[PDB]
Amino acid sequence: TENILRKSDEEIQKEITARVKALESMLIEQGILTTSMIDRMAEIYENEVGPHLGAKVVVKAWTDPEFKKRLLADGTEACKELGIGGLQGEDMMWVENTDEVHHVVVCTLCACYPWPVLGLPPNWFKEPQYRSRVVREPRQLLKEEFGFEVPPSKEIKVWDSSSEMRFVVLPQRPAGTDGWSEEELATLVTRESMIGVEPAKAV
Amino acid sequence: TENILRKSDEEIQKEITARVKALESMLIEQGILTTSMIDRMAEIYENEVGPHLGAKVVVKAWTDPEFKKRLLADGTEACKELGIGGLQGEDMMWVENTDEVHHVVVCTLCACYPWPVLGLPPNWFKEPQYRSRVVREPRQLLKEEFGFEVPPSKEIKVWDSSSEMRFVVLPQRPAGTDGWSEEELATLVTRESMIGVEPAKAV
Amino acid sequence: MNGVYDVGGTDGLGPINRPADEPVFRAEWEKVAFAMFPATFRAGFMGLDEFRFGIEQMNPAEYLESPYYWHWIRTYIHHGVRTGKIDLEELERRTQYYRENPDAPLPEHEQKPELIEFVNQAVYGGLPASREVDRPPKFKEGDVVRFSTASPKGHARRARYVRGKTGTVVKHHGAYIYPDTAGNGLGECPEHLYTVRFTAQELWGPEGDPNSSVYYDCWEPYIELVDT
Amino acid sequence: MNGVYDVGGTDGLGPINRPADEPVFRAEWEKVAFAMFPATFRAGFMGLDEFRFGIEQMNPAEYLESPYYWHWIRTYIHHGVRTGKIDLEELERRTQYYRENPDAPLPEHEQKPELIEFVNQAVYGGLPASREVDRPPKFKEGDVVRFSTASPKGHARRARYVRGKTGTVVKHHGAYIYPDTAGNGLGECPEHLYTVRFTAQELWGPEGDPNSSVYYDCWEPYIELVDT
Repeated sequence: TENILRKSDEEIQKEITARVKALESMLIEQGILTTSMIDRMAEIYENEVGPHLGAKVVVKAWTDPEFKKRLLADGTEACKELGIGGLQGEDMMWVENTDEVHHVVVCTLCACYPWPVLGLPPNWFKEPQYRSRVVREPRQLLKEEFGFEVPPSKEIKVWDSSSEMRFVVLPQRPAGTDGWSEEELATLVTRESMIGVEPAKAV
Repeated sequence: TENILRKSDEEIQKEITARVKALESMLIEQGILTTSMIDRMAEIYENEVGPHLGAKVVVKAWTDPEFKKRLLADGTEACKELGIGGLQGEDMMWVENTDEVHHVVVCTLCACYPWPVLGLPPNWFKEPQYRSRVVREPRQLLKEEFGFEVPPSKEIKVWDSSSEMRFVVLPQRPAGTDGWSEEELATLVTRESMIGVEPAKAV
Repeated sequence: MNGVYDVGGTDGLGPINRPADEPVFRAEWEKVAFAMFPATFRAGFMGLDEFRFGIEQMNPAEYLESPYYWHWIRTYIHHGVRTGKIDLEELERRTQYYRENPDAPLPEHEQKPELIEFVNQAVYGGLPASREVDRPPKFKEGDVVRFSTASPKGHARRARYVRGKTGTVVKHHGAYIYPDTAGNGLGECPEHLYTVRFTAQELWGPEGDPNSSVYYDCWEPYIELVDT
Repeated sequence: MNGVYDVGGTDGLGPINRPADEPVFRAEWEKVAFAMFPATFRAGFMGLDEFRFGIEQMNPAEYLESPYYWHWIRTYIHHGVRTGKIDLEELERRTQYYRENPDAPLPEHEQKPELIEFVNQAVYGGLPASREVDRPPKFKEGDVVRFSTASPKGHARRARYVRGKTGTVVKHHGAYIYPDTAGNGLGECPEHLYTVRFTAQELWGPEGDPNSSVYYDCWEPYIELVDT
């Protein structure tokens, strides 16, 4: 929104940069931070951990009802079967979209998010507009923001992750995908669909 | 507080000025606003209506128990006796500080204030720091901000004026003022003392 | 609405900034913003409740740190465009003119005695909000009441720290203009007004002072009976 | 605390800004702020709950409109000074150096394999917060519970929109690090954790959807029994 008090995005970024570099130099001189330590964290979450990991679970549950049971009973343990887990998904609870229930996930208090299956959250998930409104007007918010129309008779359950428990939506498998390979089905699974803000891709 | 996002006070004032002048020019061309209309509003609240008006009521109640009764029963009517009243004090309720009760006044939702006896509020009364804290920690707030120590055993009643009713504190008359003239007593009555944030002046 | 302006009970806003003294108007522009209130009121831009709602729809970071009277400018523009009395593109073009020509003159205009008459009448007579109603008050002093949990998106005076809380009626004041209709363009629809007392422990849990109370004004539909 | 960060149910924050796509890290400084988390954690600047509390004490207007990872920088500095590990005057002097010499080199330093070992271990093994306790859970699925009305000034996970509200326990999760002690430097003091379901009409009054519910995680002391 417009704030007549607010510097330019350029002036903001330039100030932040000098401040981070100054703080970085002090932590370097303390011995607690290195360049290689910064690269490795950034490589992990740019190219290693991402929502492709979550899609693999989803298409496994879509195609393996016994795995789907184990996923919904203990999400951390089930994801461990595929070599998926770790920081910020140490406690995962997966919740299944049905014909009667739609699930959407938020962290109203900060920005918590299941890193091992979705990677770092997009900026809109961390910001005050989504976080403030989704607990209050989920049905209107899904239609206006994401064009996702949930019929008035279907229940919407909003999960506000206030603890270290991490909620992840298991989206409903799209109609018309009978017999699809796991690879082919994964193309339909999106970050948005495992947050609850969109269904899986159609067709 | 520091906000790395915030322009200079100079850059802010210069932008506000251009915007107000532009808006002013449009309202002038509409016929609804004039220079003399701006001067008159500003003269009234710079030099005509001010907290000196409230002090006159206070010293009247301090020295006239029957007036004090009428003030506490209907504040608008009582102030009308002294030729005091009007915009933003059309409904005044005066509340008496005692040995057992201390009163403090706030408008948590905006900035409402009894103009006909106090004039326009100081900036600290309109701002978020006073408004947010006084309803929550009045005793700590009066000591830290105003050096005003209310003993733990004395009750503090905070009046959040959410309606057009305007609350004004009647401060306790300072000890040592027996037989003082009304003029002399008024020197002890302050804006702060009729908000509840300070007692009347000592000595 | 549940806007940031509803700051009662908020933490972390910082210490009170209070100069040892300060002028009524800190700059010429402030006199202007101030005098623009009676001017837009008489022209039908808005009333008191509507005025407050415009400020409540401000960007929250700007509201929190801008000069107070800048809030007034925002609400003026809000209702100017709302009613169609203020054309934004013109306004923006003129702002850039006065950015670049800060000493340019204002439009030529005639002085209007009725606008002084208006000012004086309003300052000394007031704009009283009390109204007469055909219905008697529902409640009375000593009644234990509970504050509504409704969370309207439009204007109302339902501070979030009092909702769903229980207090005792302290005084009935008569009937007054009702913010929840007035502030939303829906007329006065006057309602009885009461002060209600809430203990700090009712408000803040164990973190409240055990010897302190908050007094809050409630229009009749805000409160329902607990005990008579 | 009752800080602005606790935004659930707030109105007037504006529409969601959502580019059609965006990179993980929008600028080099963001990679740095990010990697500084494991670095200060291992050095004992703070833990997870304490980290979040530093962000919660930010100036509210800045919090609301600054880049996300700038929040992280603030909390780093917060606990750096808190523990005495960060000398502010040095930090300010160096900031002005890098303002004026943005391409100057960083301090010479040796690479440390144990810090890579640390990173990898934390990313793939995690930092699990679950704990074992000698006490059994107080509550169980189907229990109707009421959320505490306490309003602590320190860190806790007591969103203001759920306080004093009634819901049904949905699942007990085991015992976990307790924010209200951990975030305030007072140790793990683990407590049983439960999800609790609150209908939207319980939360928002009549303005709530009649076919919608909010699920919220509560540590045992947050909730007391209404019905078993």
